[PDB]
Amino acid sequence: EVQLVESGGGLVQPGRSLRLSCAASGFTFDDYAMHWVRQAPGKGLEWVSGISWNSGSIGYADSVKGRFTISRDNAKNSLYLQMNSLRAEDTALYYCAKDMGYSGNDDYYGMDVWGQGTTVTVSSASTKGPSVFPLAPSSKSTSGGTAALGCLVKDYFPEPVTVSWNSGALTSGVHTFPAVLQSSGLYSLSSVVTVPSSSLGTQTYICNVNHKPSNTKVDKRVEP
Amino acid sequence: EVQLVESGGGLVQPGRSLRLSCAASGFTFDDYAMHWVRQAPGKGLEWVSGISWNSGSIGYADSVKGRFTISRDNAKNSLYLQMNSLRAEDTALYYCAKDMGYSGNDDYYGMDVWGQGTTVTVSSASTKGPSVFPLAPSSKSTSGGTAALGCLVKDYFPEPVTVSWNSGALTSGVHTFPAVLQSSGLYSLSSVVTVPSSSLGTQTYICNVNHKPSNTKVDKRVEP
Amino acid sequence: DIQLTQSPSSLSASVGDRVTITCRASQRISSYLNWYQQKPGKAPKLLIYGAFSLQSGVPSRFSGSGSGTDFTLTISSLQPEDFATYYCQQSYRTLTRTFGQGTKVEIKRTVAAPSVFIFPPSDEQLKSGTASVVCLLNNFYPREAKVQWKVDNALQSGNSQESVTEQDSKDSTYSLSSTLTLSKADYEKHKVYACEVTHQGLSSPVTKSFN
Amino acid sequence: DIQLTQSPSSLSASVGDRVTITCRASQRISSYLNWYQQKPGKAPKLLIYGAFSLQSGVPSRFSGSGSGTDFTLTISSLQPEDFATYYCQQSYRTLTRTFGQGTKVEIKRTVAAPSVFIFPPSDEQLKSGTASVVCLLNNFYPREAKVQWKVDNALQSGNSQESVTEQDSKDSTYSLSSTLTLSKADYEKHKVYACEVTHQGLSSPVTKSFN
Repeated sequence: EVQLVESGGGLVQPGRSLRLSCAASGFTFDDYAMHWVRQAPGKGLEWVSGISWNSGSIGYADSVKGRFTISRDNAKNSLYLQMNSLRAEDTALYYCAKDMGYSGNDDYYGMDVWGQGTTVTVSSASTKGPSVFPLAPSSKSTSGGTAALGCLVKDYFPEPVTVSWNSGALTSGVHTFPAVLQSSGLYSLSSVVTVPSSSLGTQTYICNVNHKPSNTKVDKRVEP
Repeated sequence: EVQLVESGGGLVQPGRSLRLSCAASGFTFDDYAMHWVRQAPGKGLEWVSGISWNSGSIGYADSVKGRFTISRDNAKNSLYLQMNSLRAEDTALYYCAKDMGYSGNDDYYGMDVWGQGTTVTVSSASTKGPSVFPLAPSSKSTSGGTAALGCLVKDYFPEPVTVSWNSGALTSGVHTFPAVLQSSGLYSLSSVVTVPSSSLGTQTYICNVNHKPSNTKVDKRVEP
Repeated sequence: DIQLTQSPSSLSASVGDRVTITCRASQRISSYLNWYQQKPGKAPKLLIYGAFSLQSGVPSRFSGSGSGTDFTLTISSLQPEDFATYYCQQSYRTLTRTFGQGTKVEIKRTVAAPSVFIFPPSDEQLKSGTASVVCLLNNFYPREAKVQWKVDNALQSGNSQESVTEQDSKDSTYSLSSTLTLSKADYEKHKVYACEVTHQGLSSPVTKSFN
Repeated sequence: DIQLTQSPSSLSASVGDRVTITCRASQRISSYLNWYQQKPGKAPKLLIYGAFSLQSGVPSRFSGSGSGTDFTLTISSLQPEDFATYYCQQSYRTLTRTFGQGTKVEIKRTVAAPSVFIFPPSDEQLKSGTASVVCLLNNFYPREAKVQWKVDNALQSGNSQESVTEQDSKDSTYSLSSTLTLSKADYEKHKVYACEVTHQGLSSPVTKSFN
């Protein structure tokens, strides 16, 4: 019944603003204080901003103090966050949360309800699609150690790249790694699947990368 | 009965201001001139500023002439010092002192009442906690010369680091040194205890580093 | 600016074991600490508030305690569902709530060496003016695996990146992929490549190489 | 700008002895000079004011005097409690009061050589990317000890720090800590490290080393 629903997000360049919002349902919106919290990949929770009931008090984190503005609309039961002059350092998941109390001055309680945070990425890059560079197995030296074959997915900007083998037919022995951001602003991902070395000369292995944002699908063969 | 009580102090960044105050008790405050004196570690006493009774005349040391302001509130029995544009060179203990006379032009008088100076530190550094590294005894070459073992506490910012051995059980033969400020802005101290070499294999030795300012405690065992 | 200190990294424990997470502030912030739990892909949830008050819907397995300025979260008997990252937060009586980085609970397993594979650069990459070689560690239990790159029998660093998968749901293992980036011209000038793997499950370091 | 000059450093005396401390201005400032006494961890206390007037609560042991253009502080019989740092002050008949550099009184004792120890870098320190060596002097009486560092039988300077303790309350001795700091990258370039100790209580320089 009680839930918070976030809206907004997307991929933007630095020097631009982005507005986030959160809808309240299942509870009275104006009986509680509201907060925004963000979490970057590999990092813990970081508080961003918050506001008390009837806007008695407003606070901001030092890192965004001169850039972010928080406001509320009780009539529409909604919370808003205006982020101006975004920087690459502001890349994170952004969540809205409901405080147990109606004021930040109450140090006995924590946050009661968390919503489903959205993704905000700040980078000077276009939504470039991935390229695939297949990694042949070292069948000459690993034949008795089980054969490991893989591929690299490179030079793509957006996060949500789907990688599978043999069009999803091959999931067993598959190890797909988290993408790592390059200094170019583009991501690079690796994927390897382990198979019996005897299968190398009988089974064709295809690295399949599906990237919706660029309408791009890349099929590469991986062989000794 | 008669005393001066200093208030204020702490860590600030270069270019920032800090305000000090002094409360007078046990004597008439508006019947005497007041002075501020500071003492850096390893240094003698340096006069900073002073004010005559009724604020008839004010003087400043050349080094702070354009930066510091002195003022008093006779009724509230307190003296104030406003320090602007603080620099690393201004790090010192700051003492509140009371002139024997009311006039600032009487050379027959000295300063008869002194308070307990506060600590003002100026540095571009955070309150970084210490790292601890053991110093093993040279038991292979000093076995007939009595054994000396110790540890180092390095790369911490706050001054007041307390070190003891075996949770205070070992105080005899213990030599603790004053910390030396590094060019990094961080402090480093050493602590060594001299013990019988025959006891090295029978008694476990641990140095306890208590970093009160950051609530950090490190227990480091020292072995041959 | 007062930051919170949490457990150094993570706690390795089996199901039915005892898990304790401790947090302390560098300076006094408040009389009470709030504890939160987070799972991957999910928003964090509150378990304990007011130091000792358990949130409704939360099982008795989680119990607040502490000593001096050190706050503790105790799990009396660890369950399969209790493997999560836990966070410590204090309000400081202001809207500007302060969060820690959190403590992770890992599944305890017997330590064993990784399988090691090397993946030399493809022809398509060299034709593109670049080269990339990957060192792979499969099915090892510890998270803290170490891989070093060597070229022409010289140690290299600062030109490579590490990516590691989440602990496996069935085998409770990790997989590591270390990538070394070279230009076409700089790749070609070298004669031999090698990769050195150091691991807690190894009695000795293993080196692989190619030309 | 008229500065006050006191005795070059410190005086050495036993209890029951007589201690004379002098202070002179480069130019006449006033007809009066004040004296202050300071003990470690304590605020300065007024001892004598107006050149000749003893402050209330101060023992008669302290007597003001002078000669020529110089002022003198005399302690007729030194007591265990009279060991302190002393300062001279003049006002220029204005608010801008000045102090001398200060002088110290130390406990008299016979000359004795330091015990010398050398401490090689730890592994935890080397793993941190740095290295340092500590040369320790224990239980020596003369303050003016000299320690120099050599690496691979070569003299080094500008890369070391020194810290000296206060005179011991029971043995009336001093301890000295000298630390040589090196980067790991440079530390590994050398094979032998040593410190040399020169002291008045030694018939010859003492050398300690490690490999």
